[PDB]
Amino acid sequence: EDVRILGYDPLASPALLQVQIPATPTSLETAKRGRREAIDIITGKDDRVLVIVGPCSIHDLEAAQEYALRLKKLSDELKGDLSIIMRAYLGLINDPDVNNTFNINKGLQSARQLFVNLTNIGLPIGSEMLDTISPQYLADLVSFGAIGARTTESQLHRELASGLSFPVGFKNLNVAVDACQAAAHSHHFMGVTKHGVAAITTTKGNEHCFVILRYDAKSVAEAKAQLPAGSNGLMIDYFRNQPKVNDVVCEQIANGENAITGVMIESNINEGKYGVSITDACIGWETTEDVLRKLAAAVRQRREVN
Amino acid sequence: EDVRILGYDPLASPALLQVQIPATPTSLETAKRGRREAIDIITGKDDRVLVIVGPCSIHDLEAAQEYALRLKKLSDELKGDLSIIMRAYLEKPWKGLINDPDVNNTFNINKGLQSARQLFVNLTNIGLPIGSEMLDTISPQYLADLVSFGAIGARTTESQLHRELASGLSFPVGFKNTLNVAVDACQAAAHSHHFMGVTKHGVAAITTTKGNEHCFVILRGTNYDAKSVAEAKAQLPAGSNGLMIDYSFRNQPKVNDVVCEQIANGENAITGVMIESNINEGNQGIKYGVSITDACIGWETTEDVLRKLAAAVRQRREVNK
Repeated sequence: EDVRILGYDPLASPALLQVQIPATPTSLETAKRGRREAIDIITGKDDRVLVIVGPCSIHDLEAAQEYALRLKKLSDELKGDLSIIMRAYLGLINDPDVNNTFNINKGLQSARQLFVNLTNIGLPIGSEMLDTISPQYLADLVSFGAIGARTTESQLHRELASGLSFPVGFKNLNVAVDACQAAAHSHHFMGVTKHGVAAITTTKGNEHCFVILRYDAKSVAEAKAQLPAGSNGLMIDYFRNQPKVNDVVCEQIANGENAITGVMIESNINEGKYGVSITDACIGWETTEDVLRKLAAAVRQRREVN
Repeated sequence: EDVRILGYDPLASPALLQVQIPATPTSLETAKRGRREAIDIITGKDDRVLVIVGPCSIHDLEAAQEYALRLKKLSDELKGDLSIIMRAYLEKPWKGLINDPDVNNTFNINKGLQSARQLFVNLTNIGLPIGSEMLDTISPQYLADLVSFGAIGARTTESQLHRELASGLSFPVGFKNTLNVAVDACQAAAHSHHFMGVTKHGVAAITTTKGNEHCFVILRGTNYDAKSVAEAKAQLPAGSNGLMIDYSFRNQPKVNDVVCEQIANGENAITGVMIESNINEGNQGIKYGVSITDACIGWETTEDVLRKLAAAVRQRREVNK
């Protein structure tokens, strides 16, 4: 045993990291607001659209900060129509520098300082949950979670989602509806606690899971058919074909389509060195701005048909 | 904020369970040798077929002991041709023996862990190697000493956490399929990874793994016919291991005839097969020796499947001469 384990390195616990990099009272309030507002949208209490938007991944804290300032300025302008959460997708925990210098403790610390800095300016954040131990380190600052399409069918991720304190999306169709259904139940599994030791976790079940379609009226009505009683609304995942997607979705929204409650957009300062993604290609700020303005107007037109 | 965590209960650490339910010397030797024989077959040092066979899941220790006794006698007679490992699957994607060993809704995971480790010790103690589906990533810390073979289910092939787990496991791991996702998993598990994981004392740490050169692809579908198998060989990169065919219920014996006809005619790329088998055939809702999850063939059909496979392997040694 352990012939293929080189070794083990000490890891600060979540509790430890929360004392070292504590959240401000503004961060904490911003994360709680972003959850309430997402929950109101995806459960239909609220008629805005939730928009998850930002960089494919984060590699640079200042770049991230600047983006976060533009988006917060825009989010102020469009808040009658759109609830906005920044994708802060973390890559950074596993290797924060590079030259393959796998300094996970420095990675958790930066990841957490990043989340605290984002939410301190009143901008709620959303993340891909990949790992099942890392959310213990960051979850107090998150308002939204996505399970990637590689892991929608993974029992561990569905258990994880069940115990999360925020809405979680699952990417496609039957696997994603079976994921939401399984996340909604109580589960019992071996998990790591705040104090960094294994224990048996019992979860309550997450009634705020929803499907992410990764777009045309015919698809969406086929998607609505499959949806059990008790469903939340659909989210649409949108490099440069994202504005075309927007147009078709915007036209459903304006014409009365109430089952589309959210969208996701990969977007950075610049399109495709400062402010450009080192993973997937994203649209740049100015195309983001116009996608969003157009979404907002369509949400307005929608209050009108209703 | 913990609003959807009802709470936490205490969990015996792996180190503690290993002291309370120690492996015997025989147990430990049987696991070692199972790895060695698997390795030799999947890497083409040995011209036997690796056969992983047994129940879809185990819910009953005594029944599994009886099956194991029958398999192990059978394995003693066919061992010039087949190398046998018993499927001892304890986690199903009822979630199985660990999560709920009383199979009601009580979730006594500490009792599960103890029954699972007692199960594995009891099987390997008679000289019969075992193999299990690795779903949870903490549970292999409890049990890995006893294991000779590991499989990653088709739902978690593309999961990064499972490819990283596989990279650190001390035994060969199969990945389920189309093929690209299984090959990419094999390739990823071959590398060194760095992740947060749980140690033997039950604390989270940063694990660094070395990479696992003994990963291979399991074809599970029809995937098993000479044309599909040639299509799989042409996807396979330079350092590839051999292919394993999953027979999965009443059709298992027809799959076996087609695979056996390939083998006996000289197909050297089929090194293993996987067979869902129990004392008695079929399944039941939540009766002795009958599966409570997927339907299995019963012992009598299994003996005959494995006798026919053994003969195809003898016949293949003939062709390669």
